Formats: sequence, structure tokens, C-alpha cells
Amino acid sequence: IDPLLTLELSGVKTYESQEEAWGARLYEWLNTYQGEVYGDPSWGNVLPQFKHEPTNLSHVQIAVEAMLLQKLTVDLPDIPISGLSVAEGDAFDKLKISIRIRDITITQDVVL
Amino acid sequence: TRQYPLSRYDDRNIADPILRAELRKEVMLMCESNDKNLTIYYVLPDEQYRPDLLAYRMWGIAELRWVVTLAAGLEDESQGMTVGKKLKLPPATWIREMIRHFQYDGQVIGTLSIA
Amino acid sequence: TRQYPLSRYDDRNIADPILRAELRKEVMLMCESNDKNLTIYYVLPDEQYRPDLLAYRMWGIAELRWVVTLAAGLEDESQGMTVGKKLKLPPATWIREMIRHFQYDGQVIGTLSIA
Amino acid sequence: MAPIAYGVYSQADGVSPYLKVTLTNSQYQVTGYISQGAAMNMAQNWEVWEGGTPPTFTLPVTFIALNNPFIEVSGAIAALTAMISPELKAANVGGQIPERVTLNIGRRINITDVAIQDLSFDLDAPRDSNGYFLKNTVNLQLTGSSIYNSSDIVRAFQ
Amino acid sequence: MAPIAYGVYSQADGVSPYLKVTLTNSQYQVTGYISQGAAMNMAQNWEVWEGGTPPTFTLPVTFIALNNPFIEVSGAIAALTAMISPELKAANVGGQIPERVTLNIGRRINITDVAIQDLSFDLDAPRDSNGYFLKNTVNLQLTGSSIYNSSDIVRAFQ
Amino acid sequence: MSKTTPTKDSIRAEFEELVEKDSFWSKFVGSQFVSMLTLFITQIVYRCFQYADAALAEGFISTATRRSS
Repeated sequence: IDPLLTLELSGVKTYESQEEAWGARLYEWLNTYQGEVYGDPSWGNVLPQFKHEPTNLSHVQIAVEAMLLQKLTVDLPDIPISGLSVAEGDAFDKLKISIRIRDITITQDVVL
Repeated sequence: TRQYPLSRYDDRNIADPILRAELRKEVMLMCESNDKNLTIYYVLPDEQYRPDLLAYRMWGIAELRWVVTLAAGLEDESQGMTVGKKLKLPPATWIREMIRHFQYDGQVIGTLSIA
Repeated sequence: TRQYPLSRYDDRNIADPILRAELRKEVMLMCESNDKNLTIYYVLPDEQYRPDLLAYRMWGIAELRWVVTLAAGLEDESQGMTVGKKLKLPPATWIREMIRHFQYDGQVIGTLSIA
Repeated sequence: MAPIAYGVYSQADGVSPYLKVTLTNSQYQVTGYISQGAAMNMAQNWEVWEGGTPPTFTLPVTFIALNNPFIEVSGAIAALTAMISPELKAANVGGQIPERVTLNIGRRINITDVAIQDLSFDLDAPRDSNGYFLKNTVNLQLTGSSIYNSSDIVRAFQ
Repeated sequence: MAPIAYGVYSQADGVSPYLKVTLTNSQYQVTGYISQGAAMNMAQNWEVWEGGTPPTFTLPVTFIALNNPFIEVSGAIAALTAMISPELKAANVGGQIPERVTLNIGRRINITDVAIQDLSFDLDAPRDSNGYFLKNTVNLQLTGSSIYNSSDIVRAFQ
Repeated sequence: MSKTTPTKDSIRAEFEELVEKDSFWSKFVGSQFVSMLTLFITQIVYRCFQYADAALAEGFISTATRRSS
């Protein structure tokens, strides 16, 4: 026996465990970039836009986060967004984006 | 329930390969014609695999993929096309109208003189 | 005055035991099918006597009592059903529609091809 | 990264980022200050409750040409009038729209789709040597793109 | 016991319980202060007296973020907008309603069924270090669920 | 005589209904999982089909438009 994972394989069959299921769906949304998926190249995370901006240009960071959230929402209306948090790290080299749909608090380490 | 899957975009809505053939014939005629109502844009490096990627960015629809494929004359997306080639795209509604005419009453096609 | 006692909910509105039988047949087929338009919920300890409590709380109507009874296959409410069993409920309007069809024109039932 | 922005967009103003109003679209960004007189209203129609109405917003914003008027006042008002003005003849009849912009408030309350239905201000404020305005108070009237549900609204704040 | 509540819900505020306004539904509770400007009106229609009209209420309430703004202001306004916003697309088409809340006044005068028909306030009040509001004055407009009779109304007070 | 093949959205629909046979995997339908795998198979079959169609079209004398053709 060998179990499985959720990253583009399977979390659960359908939405039984609601919130973790939506978190999984958003996970395979965010783990893909532009030009790496057929049909809708714009589908997925838009790191190619919000890659490596200066960490202290709060206006551009808020603009990019707003646009990304609105487009992912209009992309997947099933899952609206509750909480997005941007938290710097110990060094200037680490940022964290924490997305929670009211409970999930799943976080990813980004770099600018 | 009453449901049928279909989509009113496919140039291959016409089941005749030969009819589809002259369709692509005149669209090529127009594309490599230098008409001003055509787009003026070159090639992108990543278009080798995805020629319709430009169609998606400037139109949001992949229906232009066969258009660009015949424009570039590609044997396969595995091979690439030279970046910088002159590419021309007509307004989509114009193609929609011509195909609409051709699949309702695409009979005379060439020139109608008098009833 | 003009008055008559009745209610348009009873699955047993159809007086034929055999017809009621295949009705419960396909509803069982759907219930123990893994359809996603079904509810996902387990058993409650007090449901032994009262399987229809869940129907009351999540719908306010006791018409689903026979549905849950066939879903659990209970011999009597004196006996209990295991807590945690997978229970599935479809939208009520769907059952209302199917029974409406079956008691007006529930003739072909299986599949209609062409008039 | 982001397209051009106007108003107090940079941190060089040395002002609290929270108190900044921000609007952003695919090609334009305007940043300003949360001025007094702001208000909002949501309501419904009935006669028997019939239905609801989309959200409404009345936002007055004050803009100051502290250092660069061209980018802080003139460019700002130009972007604002571009956004409110319906561009329905941009040689792209296959998709022309009056355009909608996204609003950020307090850096944490976001309205993804809102329509700038009305704009007004006064031009009588004093100017600079070149002539660009030093101050203005532009009041804006905004509408939601639809009659948003409770599940749509309550879960959109931070 | 009761579901989540917002505003000055706990006694830790050390304020007289009588002067507190309370709204409660199956899943949300909001508690506030009886602010000035409150009014109510009942009337009828005639031309020969035809009929009556349901009760109407105009309640302005002031909210203060004394200690915890997250629960006292932000959560309060979120619950309020959730209640007023008609939730008619909550995947339960068999029963979706705009929802009505029950009102308690002076801990003795109860309105079992009242509809929050209109809400408004201002967001220009000063904030905290995080940015939650310190103060607000939210005006509310409320309607009775029906044209209540004298036997219905007079015998409902304490 | 002639050749025909159903459209992309069609082939997606009958493909999902036939994969809906096994109850343990029938219900992944509606998910971006099945849609991505489905668009992948549809893109590859579209390439083979339509490119064969283009080859047979270019096989004719008056249909040649490419300089090489």
C-alpha cells in the first residue's frame, strides 16, 4: 500500500470536507502559472505579474493583491475569499501570504 | 432535462473537408493580403507550442488557432516559427458573418449578378 | 361548507402497492448511489425510535421518514441503527417532480425515444 | 508591475497607509485620503417584500499637490474622468465597455467591482506658478455591480 | 447557548443593561446603545377609512470600540450588513429569505418580527493602530412584519 | 464518401458520461481535475484530427497555398 496526495492528484473525491476541499481547489489554482495550462493560460497564479517587486512599494503590492484576488474570484465564483494576509519575515528575503476561508489559514512563503 | 452540447464557433461546423478547404483558402488569401483592416503584429518566442496564445491574449477565444496555423504554415507545434514574422488578423465578426452566409446560403460565393 | 381532508405529499398517494414498490426501488437506487446532489450526514443516537427527526430538523417535513426508513433498512424503531452510517438525501423538489410525473404520465418511466 | 498611479501613491508622503483610499484597474491607479462626509447605503424594494438593491457609496476625497501637482492633481483628475467616462468608441466594437474599477479601503476592505456613476468637484482652489491646482475635494458616487447577498458581503471584510 | 454576539455584549462595559439595544436572530446578536434621534411612526390610509400601515422605526445607534474593536465595531457592522442583505442565493432555493431579526428595547419591549429595511453610517471616524474604527453612528430604518392590531400591540409592552 | 467527428464540447460530454461508469471515480466530474484532463485529451485529438484534415486538404493541386506546397 501507498497513499496519495492532493497536489494535482486528489484531496477528496468531491466537496465533503468543505473548507479543506476549497483550500485544495485553490491550491491547484495557485500552483500553476500563466502559459502552463491549455485553454485558459491566464488561469492559475499570476506570479509572472507579481514576482519581484520592491517589498516596500505598498501601493503596488495592494494593487496586485486586489487584482489577483478579484480575478481568481471571478474565475472561481464557488469559493469567495475571507482573509488575505501579507507578513514579512526575519530577513528581507521572506514574505508570507496567508489565505484563510474563515478557518483554513493556509500560508505560502513568497519572495519579492 | 433538455440539453445538447454544441458551440457555434467551429469553422469545421461544415462537415465537408473540401468546403472547409476553400474556406481556409480565402481566409489565407485575405490574411496574406496586405489589407489595412488586418492586425499588424509579429511572432512571440513561446508561440511555437501555442500559436493560439496570441489569439487568447488579443481576443479571449481560441477559434483563431486554425487561422494562425494556416497563416504560419506550421507542420507541428514541436517545430517553431521565426519570431518577427508579419502576422495579420481580421475582425472576428467578419469571419463569423462570412461563415454564417456560407452555411445558410453559401451558394453563389463568388459573385451574384442579378436574380 | 366545502371541505375535504387530504395532503399532496404522501408517496402512498399511488394506491398500487406494486407501483409504490418500484418507486421506493429507484429512490433506494439513488440514495445508496453516491450522487453529489445528495446530503452527506451520519446517524444520530436518538434516531433509533425517530429516524424522521433528521428530516424534521433539516427540512421541517416528515415526508422523508419512509425515505430514511428504506435507506437504513430498519426492521423496527424498537431496534436501533448504527450511529455514523452514511446517509444521503436528495432535494425534495426532485422527488416531488418525479412523483408528479409518475402520477400524471408515469407511463414510459424508463426511456422515451420518439413519439 | 502595476500600471501608472496618481495621487499620494508613494510612501514619500510619510502618511499612514491605512488612511489611504485606492482605486485600481488594468491600466490606472489613483490613491487619495479618506475625507470627511463619506457615506454608504443599501436598501430594498417592497410593497410583501419584492427584492433588493445594489450597494451605494458617496465618497468625498481631498487631494493635495504637496510636491508634484502634475502627478498628484492633474493626472489624478484625468485618470478619474477617464474612468468615469464610458469609452464605447475605442475602435474595438467587439467588447467596448464603460469600464469598472476596483476599490480598496483601509487596505483591508475591498470591493472587486464597483461603478463610478458620478463625479464632481470645484476648480476654484488656488494654483501654482505653472498653474496646476494645489487642493481639491472631489466627491464620487459609486454603485455595486449587482445586489450582493449576505454571504457575498459579510465574508468580504477583514 | 446563544450564537455569536457583537457590540457591548458583555457586562464588562459596566453600563446599565436597560439602556442597551439588542437584536437577535437564530445565528447572530448585536448589542448597542440607545442614541438620540430615535423615532417611530404608525399611520393608516383613507380617502371613508380604508386601512392601516405596518409600524415604522428609525433608530440611530452609536458604537464605541472601547477595548476590542474587532468584536465591537467591525464584527458588529459585518453582522448588520449580513442581516440587512437579503441572502437569497444560499444554495437552498427551497426556503431562501432576506431574513428578519427580533428587537429588544429597554430589556422589556420586544418586537418579535421586524425587517431591517435600510442602513447607513459614516466611515470617516478615527481608527486604531491596526485600523479598526473607534466610533460610529449607524442609522437604521425598520418595518413591522404586518399591520398589527391594537390587541397585538398594546399587550406587548412591559 | 465523407468523414465526420463530434465537436469538442460534445466529446467532452460523452467522455465524462462514460467515465461516470465506475461509482468510485464517477463523481470527479465538475472538478478542474476532470476538466484539465479532458481538455488535454481533446487538444491532442484535435491536433491529430484537424492536422490530418489539413494534410488531406493540401494534398489537392488547387488547395495549395503555402509557398512550399
